[PDB]
This record gives sequence, C-alpha cells and structure tokens, in this order.
Amino acid sequence: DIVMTQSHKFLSTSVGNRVSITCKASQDVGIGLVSWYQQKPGQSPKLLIHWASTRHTGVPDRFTGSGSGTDFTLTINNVQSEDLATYFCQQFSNYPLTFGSGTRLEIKRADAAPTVSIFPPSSEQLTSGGASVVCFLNNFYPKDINVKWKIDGSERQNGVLNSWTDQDSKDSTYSMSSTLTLTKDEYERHNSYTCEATHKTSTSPIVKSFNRDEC
Amino acid sequence: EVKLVESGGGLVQPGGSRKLSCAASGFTFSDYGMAWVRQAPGKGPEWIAFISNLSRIYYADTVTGRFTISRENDKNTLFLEMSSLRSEDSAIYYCTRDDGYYRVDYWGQGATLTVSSAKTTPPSVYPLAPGSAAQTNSMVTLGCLVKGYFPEPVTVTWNSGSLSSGVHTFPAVLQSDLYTLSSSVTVPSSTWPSETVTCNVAHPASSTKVDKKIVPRDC
Repeated sequence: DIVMTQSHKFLSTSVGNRVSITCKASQDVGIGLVSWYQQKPGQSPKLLIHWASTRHTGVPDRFTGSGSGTDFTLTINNVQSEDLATYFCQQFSNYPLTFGSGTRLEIKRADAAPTVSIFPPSSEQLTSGGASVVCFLNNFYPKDINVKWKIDGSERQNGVLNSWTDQDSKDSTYSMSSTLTLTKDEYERHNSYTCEATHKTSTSPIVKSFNRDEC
Repeated sequence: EVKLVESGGGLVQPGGSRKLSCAASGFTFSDYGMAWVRQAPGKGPEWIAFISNLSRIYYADTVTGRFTISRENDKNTLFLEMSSLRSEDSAIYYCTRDDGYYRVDYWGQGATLTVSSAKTTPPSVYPLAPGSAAQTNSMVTLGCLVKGYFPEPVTVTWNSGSLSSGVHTFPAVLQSDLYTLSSSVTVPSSTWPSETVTCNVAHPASSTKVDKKIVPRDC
C-alpha cells in the first residue's frame, strides 16, 4: 500500500506568518494524484487542493499546493484565524486510497487566563448515591494546563476525569472540564472541595473552592 | 445545494450486522462515484469502500468479505451493508461523493457506529448550579452533567438553541463502559437566575429527549 505521512501533528502560528504543512508518500504518486482536505472544528472535511496544486472552488490563493512524486507541501502564506483546521493529504494514484493522519493548525493568540468555575454535586445525583464535583476551566490560551483536586486540603487523584475542547474558531481559546467523582458516602464526610489550576498565566495556582456548610 | 444525509448509526453487538444509508440531494446521482470513509477514535480518515456511478467496486482490505457497498440510482441512495462487525469498526462513517477521479469533493455529516456488547443506556442529566460566591460577578457560568449513557452520540443545546454563544460542550469520556459528558454556558449575571436557563439533551439511541432547568439553590 502507499503510506501517506504528515510529520507534524500540530503547527502553531500567529496571524500573518507562513506555514508549511508537509506530506510524504512512500511511493511515487506523481502529479497530483495528491489531494489536500481541510476540516474545521464541528464540520466535515472539504476539498482544498487537488492534483497537488490546483485550488478547489472557493479557496483563496494564499493557499498554495506544491510538490510531485513523494514530497508535497501545502503552504498557507499570511495565515488567518479563519484557517483554524486540521489538514489531511490523500493520494489517489492507486488503491487502497490512503490518507495522512492530519496536521492541526493552531492559531496563536495573546495569552488568556482560564475562567474557572466549580460546581457541587446536584441534589438529584446525590439522591442516587453519586457525587460528581465539576470544574470548568474556560477560554484559556495556551493549551497546556494542569488541574489538581483537593478535599479538605488533601490532594485527590483517583476518580478524576478530564476532557478538553478543540481550539474555538471564534476567540482562538481552549476550554477544559475536570470531574471528580466520589460516592455520596465519601462526599458526605468532607467539607471543603477545591479545584486548582496551573497555567502559563498563573503564578500561584488558580484556586476555586466551596465549603459545604452553606447554600 | 448538494446534500448527503447518512442514516443507520447506532449500537450493534460484536458479530452483528448493520446497514448504513445515505440519501443524496442536489446533483445528478448517476454522474458520480460514491464512497464510505470512516474516522475511528485514535485514527485519521480511513477509506472503506467505493462504487462507480453505475458499477465498479473497491474495498479496503480490512472490510473485504464483511462489508458490501451498493447504490440505487432510482432513489439517489447509497448503502453500506455491514456484517461480522468488530470493535475496531466503531467510528464515524462519512458518505462522500467524488468528481471523475477518486477525490472526494463532498462529504456528508457522518453517522456514528458503535460495536460493543454493552447495552443502550439513557443518560442521567444533572443541573449544575453555582455556589454562592460564583454568582454576581458580571458573568455567571452554569452547567449540565450528562452521565452514564451508551452509546455515542448525545446532543446538547441551551434554551433550545437561543444560548449558543457562551456554550462549551466537552467531548465524552468513556468510563465504566458508560459515557459522561459535560456542557457549560456563560450568561450575564443579570440574565440568570432572573430568567430560566435550560439544557436540552437528546440521546437518539434510547429515545431520550430531556429538558433540565438550572435552578439556584435555597438558603
């Protein structure tokens, strides 16, 4: 089979820079017989370039496809925030039709601190004997973030589940949710719950908490 | 405009069978080759099957002898009949249209297929109201915890779609053979709790369509 390779999982760029997204085929696919697709978050893929270098209808020429044989490049000159997407190559020289694993284009923006919110378990969940404490860390940049949970001041690690959004095409930020799931049995016996975040923008960790002797 | 609408997604047990369908609109169906491409967790796009405008047929090696692609041009419909399904078959399935070479110039919305012996389970939907200190900043963030459902997907909207700015819905995490998802919405603090905020959750696999109001607690 023809193996299609994209060496870069992630490429990060500020608006205005030149980005080169590369693709390698394991065998000569010629002309073209190489296609580029663009997949924006919350969308299905769209055809971007075909025959290595021909732009599809609606694609601006700040997008340039080049190469032949085994080495291909999609250049986005003067990249815009609009271009936030995953980019995949595909060969159509022979069967099976094969794809690269994609390169995600991250749009650099000014550093942004997360807005952190913590939520006690709902009374409804507690009635069924479970207690999930939820922490949202929304609209931050850059993407790297670490969350620690504490219960009455002591760090808790088991029962923590994290999930991340992709970069938002509207403000170029990330968001993350962290959920600490305990039994109600255990939840009942403690008063203080704390979500603690460390980020590029933090010095001391960002601390969000609640005590239970309350509303 | 060109439309490709996939159907038949859902949950099937290992060794089972399933038929996906795709209804095409907006072009002369018989002028175009059609294909299935899937995207499975942890993997990039993976081409599965192709059929010519009238009949020439190609399969990925991984599905040969198990899957059958067919089309009915009188009904503008593409089919993928799947047999002896395995866990590895779990993926989003896109129906795609070619031009005159095997370049897919149009992709459908995608249908989600899950192969597993776990049973269909409706989600429990929990309202997440903030504690006292987290109200009456300029903004307030509310949440919705969608817990213990199977299989994917679930859809979440806020106030039937009205609030969509300020929403973050997080990818599901599969734990305990069950999915858990969360969603937040951030509104002006003048808005809630003076007006009602509701998260609406649909789980088509279990015929669940739940509306959960976010109520502030009592002191």
